[PDB]
Amino acid sequence: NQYDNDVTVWSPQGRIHQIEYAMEAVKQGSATVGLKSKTHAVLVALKRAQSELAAHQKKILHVDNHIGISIAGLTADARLLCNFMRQECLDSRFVFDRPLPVSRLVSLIGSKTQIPTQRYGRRPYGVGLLIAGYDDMGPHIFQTCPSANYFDCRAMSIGARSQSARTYLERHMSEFMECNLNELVKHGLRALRETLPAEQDLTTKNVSIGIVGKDLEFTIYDDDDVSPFLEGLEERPQ
Amino acid sequence: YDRGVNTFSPEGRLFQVEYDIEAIKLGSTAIGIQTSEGVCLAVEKRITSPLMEPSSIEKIVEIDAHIGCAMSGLIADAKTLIDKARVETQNHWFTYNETMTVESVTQAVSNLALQFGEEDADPGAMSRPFGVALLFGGVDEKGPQLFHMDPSGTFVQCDARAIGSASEGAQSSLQELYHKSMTLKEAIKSSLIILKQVMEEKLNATNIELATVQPGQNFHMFTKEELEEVIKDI
Amino acid sequence: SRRYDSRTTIFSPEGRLYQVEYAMEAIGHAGTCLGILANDGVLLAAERRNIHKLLDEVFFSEKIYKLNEDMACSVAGITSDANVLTNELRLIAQRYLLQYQEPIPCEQLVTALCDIKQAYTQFGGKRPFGVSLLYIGWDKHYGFQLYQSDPSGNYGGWKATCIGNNSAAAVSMLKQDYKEGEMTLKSALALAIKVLNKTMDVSKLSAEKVEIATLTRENGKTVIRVLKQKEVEQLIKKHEEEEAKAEREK
Amino acid sequence: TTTLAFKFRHGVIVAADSRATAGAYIASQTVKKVIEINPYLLGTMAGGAADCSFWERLLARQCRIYELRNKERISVAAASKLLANMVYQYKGMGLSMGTMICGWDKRGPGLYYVDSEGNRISGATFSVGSGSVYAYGVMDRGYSYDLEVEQAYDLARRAIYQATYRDAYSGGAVNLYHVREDGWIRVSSDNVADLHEKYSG
Amino acid sequence: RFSPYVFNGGTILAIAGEDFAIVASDTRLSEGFSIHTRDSPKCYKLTDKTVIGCSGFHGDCLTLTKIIEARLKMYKHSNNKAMTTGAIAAMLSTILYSRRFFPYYVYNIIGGLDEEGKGAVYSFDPVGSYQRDSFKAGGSASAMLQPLLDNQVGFKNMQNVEHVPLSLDRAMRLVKDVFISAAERDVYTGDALRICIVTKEGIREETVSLRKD
Amino acid sequence: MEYLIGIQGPDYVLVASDRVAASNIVQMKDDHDKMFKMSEKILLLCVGEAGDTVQFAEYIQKNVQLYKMRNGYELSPTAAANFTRRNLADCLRSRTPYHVNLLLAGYDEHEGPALYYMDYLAALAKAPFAAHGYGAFLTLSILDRYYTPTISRERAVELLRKCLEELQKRFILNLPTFSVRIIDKNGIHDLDNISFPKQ
Amino acid sequence: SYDRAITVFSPDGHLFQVEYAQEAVKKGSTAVGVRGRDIVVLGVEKKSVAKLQDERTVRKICALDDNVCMAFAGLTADARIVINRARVECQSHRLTVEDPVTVEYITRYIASLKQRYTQSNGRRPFGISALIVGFDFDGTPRLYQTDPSGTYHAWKANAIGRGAKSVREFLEKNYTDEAIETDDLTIKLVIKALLEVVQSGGKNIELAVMRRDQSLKILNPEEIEKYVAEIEKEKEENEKKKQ
Amino acid sequence: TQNPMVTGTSVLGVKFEGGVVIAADMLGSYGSLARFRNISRIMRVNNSTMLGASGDYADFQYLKQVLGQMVIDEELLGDGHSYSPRAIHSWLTRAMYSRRSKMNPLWNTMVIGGYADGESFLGYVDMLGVAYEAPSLATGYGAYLAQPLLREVLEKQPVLSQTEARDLVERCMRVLYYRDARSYNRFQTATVTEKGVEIEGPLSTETNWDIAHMISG
Amino acid sequence: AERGYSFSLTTFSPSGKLVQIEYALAAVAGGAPSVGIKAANGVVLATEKKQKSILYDERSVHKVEPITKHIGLVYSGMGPDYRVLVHRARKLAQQYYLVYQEPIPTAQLVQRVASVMQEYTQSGGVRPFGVSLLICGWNEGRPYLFQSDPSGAYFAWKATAMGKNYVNGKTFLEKRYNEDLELEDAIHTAILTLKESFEGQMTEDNIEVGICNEAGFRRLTPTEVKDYLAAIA
Ligand SMILES: [Mg+2]
Ligand SMILES: [Mg+2]
Ligand SMILES: [Mg+2]
Ligand SMILES: [Mg+2]
Ligand SMILES: [Mg+2]
Ligand SMILES: [Mg+2]
Ligand SMILES: [Mg+2]
Repeated sequence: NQYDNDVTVWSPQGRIHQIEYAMEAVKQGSATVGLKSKTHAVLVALKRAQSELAAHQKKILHVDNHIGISIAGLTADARLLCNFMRQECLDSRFVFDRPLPVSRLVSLIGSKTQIPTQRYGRRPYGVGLLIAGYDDMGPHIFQTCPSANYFDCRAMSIGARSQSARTYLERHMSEFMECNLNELVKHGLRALRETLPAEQDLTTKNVSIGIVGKDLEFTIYDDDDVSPFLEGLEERPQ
Repeated sequence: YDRGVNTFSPEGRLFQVEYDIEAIKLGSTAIGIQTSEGVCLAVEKRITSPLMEPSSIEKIVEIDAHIGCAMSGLIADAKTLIDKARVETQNHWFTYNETMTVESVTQAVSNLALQFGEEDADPGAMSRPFGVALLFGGVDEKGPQLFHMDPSGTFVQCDARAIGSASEGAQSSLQELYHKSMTLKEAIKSSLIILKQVMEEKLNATNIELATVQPGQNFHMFTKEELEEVIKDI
Repeated sequence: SRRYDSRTTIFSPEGRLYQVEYAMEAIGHAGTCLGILANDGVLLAAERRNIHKLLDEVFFSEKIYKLNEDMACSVAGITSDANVLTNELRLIAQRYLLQYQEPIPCEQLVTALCDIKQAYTQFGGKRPFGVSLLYIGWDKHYGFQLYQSDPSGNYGGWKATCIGNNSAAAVSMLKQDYKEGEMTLKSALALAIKVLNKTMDVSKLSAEKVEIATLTRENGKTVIRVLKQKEVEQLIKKHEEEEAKAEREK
Repeated sequence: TTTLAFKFRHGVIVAADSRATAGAYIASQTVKKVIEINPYLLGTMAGGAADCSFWERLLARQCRIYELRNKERISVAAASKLLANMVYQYKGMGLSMGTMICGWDKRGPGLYYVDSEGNRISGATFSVGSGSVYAYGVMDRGYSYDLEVEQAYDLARRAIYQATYRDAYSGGAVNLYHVREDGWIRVSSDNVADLHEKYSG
Repeated sequence: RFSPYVFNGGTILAIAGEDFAIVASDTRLSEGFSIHTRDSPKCYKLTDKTVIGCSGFHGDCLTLTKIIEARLKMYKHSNNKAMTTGAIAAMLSTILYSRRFFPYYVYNIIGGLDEEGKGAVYSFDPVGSYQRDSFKAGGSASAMLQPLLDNQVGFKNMQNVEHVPLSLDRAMRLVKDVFISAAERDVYTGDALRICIVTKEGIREETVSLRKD
Repeated sequence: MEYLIGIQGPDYVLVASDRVAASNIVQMKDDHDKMFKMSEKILLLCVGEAGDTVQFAEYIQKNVQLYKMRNGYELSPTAAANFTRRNLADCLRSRTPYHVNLLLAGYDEHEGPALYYMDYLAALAKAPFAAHGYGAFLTLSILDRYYTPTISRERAVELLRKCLEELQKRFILNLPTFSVRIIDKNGIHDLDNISFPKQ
Repeated sequence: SYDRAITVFSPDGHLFQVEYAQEAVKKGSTAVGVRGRDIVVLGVEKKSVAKLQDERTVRKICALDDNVCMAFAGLTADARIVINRARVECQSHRLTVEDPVTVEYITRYIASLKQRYTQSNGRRPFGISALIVGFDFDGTPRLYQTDPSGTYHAWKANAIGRGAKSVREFLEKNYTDEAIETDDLTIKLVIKALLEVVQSGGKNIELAVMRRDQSLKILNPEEIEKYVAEIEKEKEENEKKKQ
Repeated sequence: TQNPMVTGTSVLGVKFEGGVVIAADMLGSYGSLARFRNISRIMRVNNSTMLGASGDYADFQYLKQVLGQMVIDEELLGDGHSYSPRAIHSWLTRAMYSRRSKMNPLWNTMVIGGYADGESFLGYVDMLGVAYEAPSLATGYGAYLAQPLLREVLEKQPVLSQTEARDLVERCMRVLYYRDARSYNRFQTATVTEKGVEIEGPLSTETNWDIAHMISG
Repeated sequence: AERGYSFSLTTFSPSGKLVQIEYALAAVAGGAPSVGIKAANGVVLATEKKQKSILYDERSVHKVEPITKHIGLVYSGMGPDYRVLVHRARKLAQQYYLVYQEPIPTAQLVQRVASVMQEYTQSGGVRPFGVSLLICGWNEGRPYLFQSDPSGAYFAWKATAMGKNYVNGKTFLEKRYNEDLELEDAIHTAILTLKESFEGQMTEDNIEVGICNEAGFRRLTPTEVKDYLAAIA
């Protein structure tokens, strides 16, 4: 275990266990999904409740008018990163009076989260992120991991049993780009459902949706607000 | 085995934060319930001696007229978080001239979440998490509200919640008794009924703290008498 | 980094600071040193360790230090470590003199240096100083006083005490042969050569194997002096040339 | 501006005009110069408007924290002392503050005068503002620690009025507060126009 | 040497009625004896029920405005709601006070609706001293506009008059009059007059014309 | 304007100050006290600028008290004067200089009565009698005239009485009442205020 | 600067460096305290009267302000630091505020200091518990205690240090409205409690008390043997005359 | 800068259908000395925005340095994003204001010319941070001699063509030469259109001195 | 980017010993031998400079270094550590002179440098100096000879040796010479005590010597060296 406790220690295999371990934090978090048409970026996520008397965890957060995110992993780290993301955006508007290009914001998360992975005593951020935004280059869905690495996606999903969702998304990609909103959201809700135990599915209590697009500023939907999307579902493969 | 305080386990969880969640299980038990007519908080002081002033033991405190908070775990640690909260509510009032919601307050406290570390840190920096669990009960523009927060920095709202050693049991009972339509009167009774169960000692009016906050009345810490009145119906 | 840090300022399961205790050990191996309190004076006597036929020794003493004008002290332990704690002692004295324009109260100069050693054991990750000191002096509050300090940042005032080698055999001895309330600088110097002759693997305790210094009042100004070679032996012979006379009574 | 406060048998009286100027221009006559610090402490406004409001508001913040930390209301001396301390740091930088901190301690009625100059003193009566000298006049000729409540009200209210008369920078409406052991009460608030058609009407 | 300030003129006025708030300002931006632009209104929308007007040194009004905007966004992310007209006013006060020893040479007037739905107006001095009013004007024409409002909207100096509430209609014309009269005497006022009306329905704008001289 | 006077006797020290807190053209306080209790046998008479007096005085005060709690015994009036002098002189060339003039009257159960005078510049001098303020100009000559190294406290209170009457005569500042106090082997004893029958 | 984290949580949720500090307190000279109504008392046990020593220079009893004082048990050096820090805070609470220091306030301050030192890099906790005494000026007389954890409570009476558990078991069986209902008997229960574990000699004790308005008073070994006889024989008027 | 040294006089800017034009003489004055007669006081900030500066030439070179790096930086990303005219104008206002607030101003008054999205951009920026948009801009003496002409024209025909505009600029650059004692009849003209930013070499204007012969009469 | 170790690398063992210091001395006891003699009328320093590996240019570097116009040094142990202390002593020597205007008293220079050496036995991240020095000086008539080792402790010697066979080199002098020895006399008994271990052909480039009389300190040239070598001069 001499190579497991410090991110400054490379293993004889050219790996950094601390980083890998942090990645594990993402997998634990409940699954979330992201996908975009050619005019909308959509975030979908499954919320968990500690006990039955507690509310479901937030999974989608508003960054700026053209950006929102879904989280998986340490909540405290999500808030740190979210606030960094929010700050960076406020600065852009202040100085340039224009929204921060989503890809540029992603590069900043990349640089910011890389630093601690290389310094003694520091730890990787323990959170993954799906980023949905819309700039003058259209809709975007990015992914960021505890390792300062990030990805530009057509669609994606992280979290527990997100492997199913990924699989479902990989099958209907070609469809996405031309989908109209409600259809795009359905594909999302549908993919999320893939990550669940057959004996249960999407409730207006455990689903959260985030939408941003040429026609709409990032908006979140959580309870009754989720119904309109849940209606017109699909059998749900038995 | 000696590692940094910010090390992850192969499971993707910070050892320290996990080890303090553990510390909470050694604290006294406290219960909070949320009713449309108000919120109440109850905790067993867990007196360890006759020679100890039962009053010099406050596990329930006022954050602000519209917000009360109950704690459990390493109480010495909670001192700090409690103050940051009171100070926060006042900075908000100073700046915006309006009261702070119960959610924002809880959140403010939660940001000191994983604010611990060694290298690359200031001198007056925490070296470990706080071994505390908290329950913020109060009333604001959104009606009465109860929030729970543990050392991971995570916090959420609850209709009813229990923290401390008897937490598991207590919460089971709370699930059996809660009604989305019950009352602050019913609520307080349940709290004591359940608290009475889980306590290892016989429920005295001098070994428990009870307080409420309702849409009208500002935070109130039940008196030794007002306890007699409710305990009367064991 | 975490791997090489020995944690010199941490608690042990017992609830003790091991680095302090190990410093003590080093002390209980250093040149014996003690001081007794009289009513007309106070003294210090130490086991001159720099004993060797090649040293040129050009100092007033080897283990006797002048701090205040009303104070002096002696050490047991790491000499370099000692030169550091004394230098700081002199500075604390003067800072007080500057600020108040009056000699610093004896005990106060001690609590001062103690707060510093105490610190080296609570924070910093540094090793404590390997030194224990004997303080003797006079101040318009308690006149003559004798003090002792440990590398733990601990201290106490003693009517009589010892530090260093066999700093146990020396205590008990004085602990019974000490005139609690009836001591003269002479009856003091008495136990001095008597106890040093004992706890000191030396036969006929030579004049060199020892260093003596006494502090006394004298028409105002305090006086601090270290006995000259001869002046020493007077008490050397006096001890023995009275001891054989003590067995003619048994 | 004209403010004043005096304490008698029934507590402490606090009155003030409501005029704010910018040079000779009357910028407002609806200024609340009696700052409702806490329901148990009152402060006045003289000198710089923002300077008094800001710091005393800060004081309100500090008093509230104090109460939450000691389950006791802060003493008048303590409060006024906080304000004095906060302000002394900036002595020489231009803050302009003339205020009277009033309340009821575990020592009885309390009244302190605090400056941006560094002053901080307890006293029976105090007048602050450009029109103060005038108010002193009528107030001094009429002040008795034994005045009856309704008598004290007339005096204070009169003093401020007389000042609004001579001092060009004092006027508007006349505000009056009464500090009682439980809390303070907002006695009256009368225009000067009215008060005139009474003192002589 | 070098002054970090300039006077750009322009006045700002606001009135609060039972269920509406009005915020008006000329649109001229000048410096010296010149005109930078004839189209520069000092009214800006902060929320759906809160409008602010800033006059004085344009450099500061611009910076101040952008600071307020950002801080509202922060408040929203932080408390999940928009800032009430009253909290915005409380905040603006502290923002102005942070520059107590290097003031924002600015006279701001906030016009909007309080949580109770009624109209509200808050006036500030450059360092944050403020209060709420029925109506108030700041800026160059400041002393020109006020007097007429004390009389017309406050029924001051008038014996036996009908204290009828400020009908939004009567208000809108009072605003246009004082600004038209001011445009006659204050070289700084002129060009145009933009009004922003805040009601339960939202914020509506109207631009009346003024002397270009 | 503030006045301070102190007369040292053979076994005590008598000191007095006015009780007016002036501001502009009015007396804002009728009963103001210029003296500060440092020890049981020490007083610090302080006058000067609006905030500097209290702030500094109390600072030297609490620091003398702290000395008591830390060592058990109090500081000798002679040691306190050099203390206060050290601080004032150390702040002189700082960012926070204190503009205060003062008198330090104390009794040492070994050295006897002592009266110290101090410049806002922090110049320290011991003296049999001394004064501060404009009053000093009109009264120091009197003391030189009637002071004897043996004057008894009955005499002293009379010599003071003279200086005080002089101010009611020549000085143009109101100054109606004067706090008075004595210090001997038995501590700090008050005294009735020397007052003058003016409305 | 040294930033290592000295006090950290363990697998089951323990803070060993604190528990160890608490151990050092245990290895300290017992110390008891009782809260009366006119005079609160405190006595320091195992005073190891080495005689060659010097009473004054080692009394585990100290005054912080003119209305408060304290006793401690544990690492001697640490206590000093904490003592003189509370002393300072006492005078500074008078410069910021004008009123004096409260009973609780100062205790809370000390607890906060200790708690902090269990959560700051580079530092070790303070190895001492404290029995703080004082009457709440313009109110009742209070008694408080603090341990390294930083936690604090008000006690009717209590003991800390060597065998404090015993003396505690004892105290719990001797405290009553009647028991020590007068200053004469108040200072008694402590005397008994101390002795109820205190080595033989009496020259091992160093009691003292403070009056509900008067300064502090460190009893003389004389008034000691007296109150140590008024009960030395009183421990016979019911143990040697009814046994 | 506390004391401007080598400076450039007025700067003009007017917008037309599908573009904006800016003019600035090539003079760097040092007090009353026409010291540097051939320096460009115009800059191309990326393809859709250009800038003209009045004031301390050294500071202008500085801004030109920082702005150039900024454009380069952005181009490296080739992320399909790039500063617009309003953006550059916004940044400059923040910059000028920031420096003014540190009591160490960049002694320039600038005209930002741009074209993006079929719309014309023209912005003003002080050393104090006063900034605004308008159809015509004139700094220095140009604000007293040129702006009255420019407005005159626009109050009777809001829309000019690249040619009608260039005609006005030339007329103004002439009036400036006749009345501003620190001008030089040797300027440049920068134009921005969907095609980009173009800067025109050393130009001059026909000047008429026939009134000189009216001494006596 | 570098941080720094703030914990001390020297710490008491249970035996009460300061391990690193002992080990430092071990580096000393293993270094080229050095001898110092206080001739009650001056002092001499000499050491084994046996480099000259036929390619080594004996000149380019010295072991007997001048601190001030009247002070001098030699060591036994790690050469690089020495060099550091030489620069610090010379520096300490100037900081004294600027303030007092009087050359620094040899005892004082020793105390100051000893303090430094002591510093490196407690400060964090560092190891003690692996060296021992012999300082010689003529301050106020009387000649002085001192030695300070890794611990930062110093002593004044009438004469001594350090390095290899320092045990034998001492005992040898413990008798093979005594006080009252004049100048050139102490120099001979010094180069001799050196040879009492100097394995090889001890020439004028195998050694280096300096002397400190009450008229300044200096290093002797290969000439004056080649001379004394011939068992006289
Ligand atoms: Mg505008
Ligand atoms: Mg002095
Ligand atoms: Mg100072
Ligand atoms: Mg002792
Ligand atoms: Mg106890
Ligand atoms: Mg300048
Ligand atoms: Mg060598």
